[PDB]
Amino acid sequence: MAEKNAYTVAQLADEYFERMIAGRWKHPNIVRSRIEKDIKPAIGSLKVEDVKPRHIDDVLKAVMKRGAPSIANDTLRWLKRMFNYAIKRHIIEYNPAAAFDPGDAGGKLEHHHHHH
Repeated sequence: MAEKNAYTVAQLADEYFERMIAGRWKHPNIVRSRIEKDIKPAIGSLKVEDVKPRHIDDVLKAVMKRGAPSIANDTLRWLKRMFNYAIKRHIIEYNPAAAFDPGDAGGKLEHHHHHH
């Protein structure tokens, strides 16, 4: 899909779910519902190159408004992993979430090499 990496975050959601949720998710109902609800805020029909840090500042405010502060941190938590995969794919050069405090909490380890 797309020419090579010029797809939207809405399409990236399919990729992200199939890649990052195939690694370590443990809670499918949580991660899946996140995707359609808040992970695609409004700029879903927009690309990853367009989501500058200030957009994250806006969506963090939006998610607290349209939802709760709890999920705001939840979404941001997944976004980090998303940007990480985006950068290793070289869709973007930076971590738009780095304009804020992304904390840590969530990584896990290896065993040899994830086969898929």
